[PDB]
Amino acid sequence: MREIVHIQAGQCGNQIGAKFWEVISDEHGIDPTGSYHGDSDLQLERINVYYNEATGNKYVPRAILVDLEPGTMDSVRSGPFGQIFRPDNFVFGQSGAGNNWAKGHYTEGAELVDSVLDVVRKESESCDCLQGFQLTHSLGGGTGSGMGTLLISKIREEYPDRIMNTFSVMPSPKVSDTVVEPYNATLSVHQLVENTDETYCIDNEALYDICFRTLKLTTPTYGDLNHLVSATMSGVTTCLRFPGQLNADLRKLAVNMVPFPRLHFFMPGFAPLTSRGSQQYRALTVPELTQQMFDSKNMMAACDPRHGRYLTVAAIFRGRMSMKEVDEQMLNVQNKNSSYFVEWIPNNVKTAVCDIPPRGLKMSATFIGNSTAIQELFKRISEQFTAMFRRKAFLHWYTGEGMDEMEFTEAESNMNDLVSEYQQYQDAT
Amino acid sequence: MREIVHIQAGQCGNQIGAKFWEVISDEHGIDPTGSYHGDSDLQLERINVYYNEATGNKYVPRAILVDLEPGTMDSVRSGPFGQIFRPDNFVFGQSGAGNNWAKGHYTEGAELVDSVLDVVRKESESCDCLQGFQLTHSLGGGTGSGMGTLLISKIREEYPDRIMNTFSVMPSPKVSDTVVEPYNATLSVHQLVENTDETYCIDNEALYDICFRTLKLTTPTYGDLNHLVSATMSGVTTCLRFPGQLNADLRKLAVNMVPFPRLHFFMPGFAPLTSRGSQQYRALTVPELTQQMFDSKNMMAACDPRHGRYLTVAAIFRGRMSMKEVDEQMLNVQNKNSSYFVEWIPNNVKTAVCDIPPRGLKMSATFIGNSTAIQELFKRISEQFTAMFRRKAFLHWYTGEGMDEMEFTEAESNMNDLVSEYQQYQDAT
Amino acid sequence: MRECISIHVGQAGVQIGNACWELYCLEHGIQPDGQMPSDKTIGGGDDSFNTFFSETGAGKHVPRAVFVDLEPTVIDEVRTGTYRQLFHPEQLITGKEDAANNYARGHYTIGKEIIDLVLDRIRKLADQCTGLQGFLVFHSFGGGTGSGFTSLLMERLSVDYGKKSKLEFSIYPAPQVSTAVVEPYNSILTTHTTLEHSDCAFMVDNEAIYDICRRNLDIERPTYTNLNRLISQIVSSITASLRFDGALNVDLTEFQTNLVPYPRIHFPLATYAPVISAEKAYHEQLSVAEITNACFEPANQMVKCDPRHGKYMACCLLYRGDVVPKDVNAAIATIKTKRSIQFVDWCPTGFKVGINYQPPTVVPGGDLAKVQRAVCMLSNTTAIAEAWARLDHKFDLMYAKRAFVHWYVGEGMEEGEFSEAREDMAALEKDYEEVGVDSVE
Ligand SMILES: CC(=O)O[C@H]1C(=O)[C@@]2(C)[C@H]([C@H](OC(=O)c3ccccc3)[C@]3(O)C[C@H](OC(=O)[C@H](O)[C@@H](NC(=O)c4ccccc4)c4ccccc4)C(C)=C1C3(C)C)[C@]1(OC(C)=O)CO[C@@H]1C[C@@H]2O
Ligand SMILES: CC(=O)O[C@H]1C(=O)[C@@]2(C)[C@H]([C@H](OC(=O)c3ccccc3)[C@]3(O)C[C@H](OC(=O)[C@H](O)[C@@H](NC(=O)c4ccccc4)c4ccccc4)C(C)=C1C3(C)C)[C@]1(OC(C)=O)CO[C@@H]1C[C@@H]2O
Ligand SMILES: Nc1nc2c(ncn2[C@@H]2O[C@H](COP(=O)(O)OP(=O)(O)OP(=O)(O)O)[C@@H](O)[C@H]2O)c(=O)[nH]1
Ligand SMILES: Nc1nc2c(ncn2[C@@H]2O[C@H](COP(=O)(O)OP(=O)(O)O)[C@@H](O)[C@H]2O)c(=O)[nH]1
Ligand SMILES: Nc1nc2c(ncn2[C@@H]2O[C@H](COP(=O)(O)OP(=O)(O)O)[C@@H](O)[C@H]2O)c(=O)[nH]1
Ligand SMILES: [Mg+2]
Repeated sequence: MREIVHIQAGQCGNQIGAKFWEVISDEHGIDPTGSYHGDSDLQLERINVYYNEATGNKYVPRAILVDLEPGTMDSVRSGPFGQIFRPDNFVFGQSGAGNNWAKGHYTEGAELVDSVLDVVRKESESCDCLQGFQLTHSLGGGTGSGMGTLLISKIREEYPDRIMNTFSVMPSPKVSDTVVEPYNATLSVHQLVENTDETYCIDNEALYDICFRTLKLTTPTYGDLNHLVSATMSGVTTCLRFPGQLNADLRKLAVNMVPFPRLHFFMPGFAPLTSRGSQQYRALTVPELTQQMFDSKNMMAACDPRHGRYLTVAAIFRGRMSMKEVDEQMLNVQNKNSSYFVEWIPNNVKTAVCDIPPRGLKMSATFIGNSTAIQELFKRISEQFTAMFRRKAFLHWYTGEGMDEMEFTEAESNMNDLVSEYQQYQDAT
Repeated sequence: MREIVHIQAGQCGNQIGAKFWEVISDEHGIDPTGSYHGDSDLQLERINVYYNEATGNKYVPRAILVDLEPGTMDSVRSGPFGQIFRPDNFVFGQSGAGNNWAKGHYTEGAELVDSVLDVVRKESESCDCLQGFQLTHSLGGGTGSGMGTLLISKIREEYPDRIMNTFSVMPSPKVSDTVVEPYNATLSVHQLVENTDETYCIDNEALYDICFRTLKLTTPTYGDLNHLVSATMSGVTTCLRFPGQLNADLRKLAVNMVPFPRLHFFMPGFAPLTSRGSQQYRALTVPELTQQMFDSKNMMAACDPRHGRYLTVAAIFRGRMSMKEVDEQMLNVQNKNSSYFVEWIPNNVKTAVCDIPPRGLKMSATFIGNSTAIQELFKRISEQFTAMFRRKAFLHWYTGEGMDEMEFTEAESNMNDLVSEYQQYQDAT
Repeated sequence: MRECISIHVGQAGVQIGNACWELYCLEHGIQPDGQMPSDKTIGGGDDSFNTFFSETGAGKHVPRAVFVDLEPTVIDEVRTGTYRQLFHPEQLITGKEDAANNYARGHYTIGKEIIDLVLDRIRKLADQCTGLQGFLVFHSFGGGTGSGFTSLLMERLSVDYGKKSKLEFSIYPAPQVSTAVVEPYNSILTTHTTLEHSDCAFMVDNEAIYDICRRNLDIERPTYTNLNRLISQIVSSITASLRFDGALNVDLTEFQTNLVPYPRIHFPLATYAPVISAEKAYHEQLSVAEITNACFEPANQMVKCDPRHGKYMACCLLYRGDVVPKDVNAAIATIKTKRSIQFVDWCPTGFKVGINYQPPTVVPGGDLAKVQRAVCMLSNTTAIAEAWARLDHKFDLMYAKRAFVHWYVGEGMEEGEFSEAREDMAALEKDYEEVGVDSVE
């Protein structure tokens, strides 16, 4: 019951999920080969949320790996965790995406999506009672953006009532490593609006900032930033897999995170984050963890909450903890900072408490915020977009691939309308 | 006195009876070899109802095994209970039946029935005072349907006043495992009308439903479903073999179960059915057993009694029980559910009470119902029949074997007339 | 036989019942494997296990209770846990997805799929009863199953049965502490069946219990497990005079006759006086006189409320243990004396006492000590309107902008239903404004 299909898409999608199924595969004591080597029978009661048991107690995930380039697949196969996936789930083309949206959504994506939805139906027809899906992908890539939004817009036609959420990486102007990532991000924000139930917006600068300031790292790679992100994605569905005192599925969050439809862009947050060495000097508690979660410097989205108001938040704690301290800390926050909350919603916070912490510490927590300050993201992109597009730069690589202008102007307007949706719900009483 | 000749016919017939003479052979403490190893002299007073005592206290049943295929016979011989039968009673041909009615009733059945009625007269000429016969067979097979109804229609010419009853398995549309089972079932319903004294209609879906819901089994085979059915067939003739407080032969049921001739199609029911583990959580009592015998989910016929009215029922209890609780429970039922009974019959229920429960528990019971809701069976077949026959599909394998069309149209009309016999006796005051 | 039915709905409703059915196991001397031990060659339905325990043959006690959830997960804590063979297997009914804090899902979409299987469990327990007393629904206002399903059930229980008492043990939403943000949506919609179909709805909330644990009891850090042992002593005393001897016994129906003035004024809060920590249990004077005064304390309330803000309408003293009545009548007369305690002017004769001989049990690993006497005071007061004013205002805020409406409409209810259940609760709060006021001539 309550299975989750994992569709990691693109290059970025595969890197995160590579590290994602290295965490989950530790949560449940899965061997690299696929056998089970746990001790506690909590690890197995709800293993089936992610893993198909196969013949002779091997555990094959329900993940589908999609790419338009053979490379990432060959890396994953040849690595520590190649053994863990089913080889019919490594679905990939040959001709690269171009870091071009048109090329992954119309030309070379449509060719492949038939051979992938046929793998979605291998997974969906085997489940007892499916709950949801998930992309892991990148707004700013070819396959992450384009092919991802082709997969999504073809699942709503098949499975129109399952919680489909994305962990999408969004561009930041301070750190650019692709010239047309405004073009590629604009045309996919357009698709995520109408098609998705929850969207966890993650940036790059926000992850260095955690590494530098909080964790006291020296030299971060993609390897390190997605290792964080995977500890968030584990937290989301903890109460789906572990027993808790308050439970919270995918659907439970969705329901009371999202005031209006369409405003389904969340800001995660993790706590605790210490350096090694500076762990014997923080006392690890619930007021300690709450103060980090309401800190700006522990947002994995490169914004400051202080430039708006949280509509709603959720607080997912993992550990042997109290309920008074939880119910109090979550109270003392929305009193002391009552101008940082939307006031037409009483009790902006939802708490959930699991019983099972991560496999090195006690008392973690995970903050998921629906803040109005996320329009700071959508405007920084729609300024770069409108500065290139007024010249019509880089246009022939897009009109060459089946698109035209009128897909742009509408997609620019769909991004600029929801800036005026966070804006309405920040102010006006 | 009051002997019963057992004619298990076909493949299905042999499987049930294999398991049937594993129960009876436990009721009377018969060794696999055929010696007696009981302790109570109740087991021997009426052993002769089923068993010929042979030379030197071995006990050979009065069963005749008929087949058109050597296989089932070789299985039974080579099994645990091969020793128990007399080897002159394993009567079988070589050429298979085809799951064809014509092939078992005219061509290859008629050839063999001479060598079988000569075995019927070995058994019938040895009995003190014969009571009855019994087929165990399958409406939907070649030998169960065809050869069975050839044996029946040739016994009424010899023994025209013995209670001949069948435990016939009837097809269900939810579970099909033969394409022309409408053809094979239609042409044998035709013979069971005019020739039989009681007919215990049993289905497949009704037996999974007992396994899944009530018994809490996992993975049923034919082995498991007929193990149930044999616990019904033991119950029928309990008071014929054991002493009781109310007695009840084959003839006693027949007489006050059957308002009109021709309406001799009964719905069995057994109680109790618990899983192991869920036995220390039911209190085992007469109101406990009564509620199982009238619940729809404990019918071995895939119907709901609520789609009609019981004409008559019989309630055959086996155990050290009271008579007030029996006489009351059977009263409180036909008061509270007075619209579920035909009202032109007072006291729709006949009780019989034996003294001897099965060899694991106290206080079993057996429900045998003459419900009007059995036309749900005859119509679901006469819809499949009339959908194939309008094309004349699969016709040359039947007209090839000595039949013709006019045997079909009449046999379809004999089934469709008795739908209008259960219909008349449901409604109309 | 004075038999009664527990129904435990949703996560909160199940997890209370663990703490209920832990207790009765100790009350009647029953092992978690349903067995009375060998030192009970005394009278069993004379100790009257037979209101909560159908005695299976061969000395085995299984409740008359049904554990219902739309989610598989909660009850699976009861399978195993330690209660894995206390319960009948067929009275632990699981769905596959919960209502997910959505009333429309618990009442229309998901709830209907298991509602007939649950009503059929009721009949299997209803037909085993001789002298059925009524039902005890446990839930929380502000779940999906606790609100949506309970609303669906209480409709069906009113139609099939009618005549019997149907008690509720709700958890009311707390004014500051809340964990769902649509918590007020699910409370307005459960208003409908709570006033109409229930015969007596109790309300508790978590903050008023946090106070008692921390202050009277010196527990640093309560969890749900700690609060529900407290809840269970209130219910254990309610239903104790059905099932033990005492002078002035009180059936389930003698509450309603003595507690409830008018049709829909049936929301009495409970208290419980001897909430005392082990150390503070010496340095006691825990007489009848002190424990009667402690009931009338605005701090010892189970609801975030202050009876100094309204008038009592009835009270109802249910005592257990080493009790001499004249001590009680002399403690009543003190209560009538004080003018800080406002009864209404149409009550005159204050309230109903009831005594029972069976002393409570100390729950092992539990939070209380060993007390000799114990008192719930079920008591109608006009101060529970204040709990409502603090929650209508949260509903009226969110529904002013039609916030979470799109989830609810797309699940099997209307926009129109919010406007009816808001009027419905506004009329209750108008009844308590008009029931507090005396008439003059
Ligand atoms: C001696 C000791 O206690 O070591 C700790 C440790 O020093 C700390 C610093 C860890 C450590 O984490 C990091 O340095 C880090 C690296 C990349 C990305 C994110 C963090 C640790 O590496 C991570 C590791 O985490 C776990 O085991 C969790 O279960 C976690 N797992 C993974 O991310 C993972 C790591 C390696 C291999 C496989 C999985 C998790 C979190 C959320 C959801 C699922 C799993 C722990 C407790 C530690 C070390 C090992 C030093 C911390 O992180 C986490 C997520 O627990 C960083 O701040 C916390 C506080 C811990 O005390
Ligand atoms: C502790 C206790 O009471 O155990 C029971 C038991 O648990 C139950 C569950 C039994 C049990 O049956 C099965 O588990 C089963 C498995 C596969 C297929 C069919 C049945 C039992 O095995 C079977 C067994 O039946 C008998 O012994 C009868 O004499 C029965 N005999 C056989 O069919 C038989 C089985 C194995 C070998 C040889 C013969 C019988 C019933 C009616 C008429 C004549 C005979 C019984 C009562 C039990 C066990 C032992 C657990 C039940 O079955 C029967 C036929 O009685 C299943 O539902 C009933 C209700 C019983 O209470
Ligand atoms: N006393 C007590 N109260 C609880 C407990 N769990 C939750 N509550 C409260 O009851 C409400 C929640 O009911 P839920 O468990 O959320 O829901 P449900 O009715 O079981 O169904 P879902 O919404 O589908 O999970 C909240 O407002 C809580 O404050 C518990 O263990 N004990
Ligand atoms: N978080 C994250 N983003 C990545 C990673 N690799 C690429 N990206 C992002 O993905 C986009 C480029 O798409 P890419 O994955 O190269 O497309 P490909 O042709 O399908 O490999 C950019 O917006 C990058 O920031 C990664 O490892 N982690
Ligand atoms: N109940 C039951 N039905 C059976 C069994 N085996 C075959 N059948 C039924 O019998 C029909 C096939 O006839 P069969 O017995 O194979 O004829 P054969 O050629 O004489 O063996 C189908 O309708 C089946 O449902 C059995 O073991 N039990
Ligand atoms: Mg729940």
